[PDB]
Amino acid sequence: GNFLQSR
Amino acid sequence: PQITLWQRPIVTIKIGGQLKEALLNTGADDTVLEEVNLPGRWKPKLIGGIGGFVKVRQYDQVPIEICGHKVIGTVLVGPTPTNVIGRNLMTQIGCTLNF
Amino acid sequence: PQITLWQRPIVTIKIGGQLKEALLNTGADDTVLEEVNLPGRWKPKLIGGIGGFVKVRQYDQVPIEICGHKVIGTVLVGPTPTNVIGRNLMTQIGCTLNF
Repeated sequence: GNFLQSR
Repeated sequence: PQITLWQRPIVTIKIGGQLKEALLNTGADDTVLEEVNLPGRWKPKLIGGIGGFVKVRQYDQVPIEICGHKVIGTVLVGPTPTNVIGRNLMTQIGCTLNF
Repeated sequence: PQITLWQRPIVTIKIGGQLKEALLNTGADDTVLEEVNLPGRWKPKLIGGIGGFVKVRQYDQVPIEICGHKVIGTVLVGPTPTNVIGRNLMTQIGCTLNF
């Protein structure tokens, strides 16, 4: 539901 | 503003009498912020779902200023790797994706 | 295009000769897609970092069409809860956040 990706 | 995406779209916000930074995240349904003391009522909410769930406090109809735009929306408060402005608040500020 | 954020910003993409759907995700640095067989060279990459790392195959300079825009960028291929178009490809299509 919260699909960030900092690598 | 028009914000290009060569860097992470981090913006200044004013919440609960504090100045903070958060990431405009079109992949996040909800807004999640840590280290804020909001007044008024809340209820627990379970979010995430990978590896278990994370429990946060849900505050409804929270006044928040996002990059100069004074709006209202739900804010989830609890520990998050980075402060996130989700779609729920991007709609409030009239933020669109354009190409 | 102009995409409002009341719903999840899912768009059609063409990659590796297949038609797929993916989420335009300004919170994601990279593009991660599952169930694609890409030709040509790759190297493993570790991503995520919460609970461990996830290993994916990194393909550089992959032609991909995103909502009708034919571009080139790195595509990571492996397990992902949701196919994600990251900032690396949103810059290519000239996608900005606007409010």
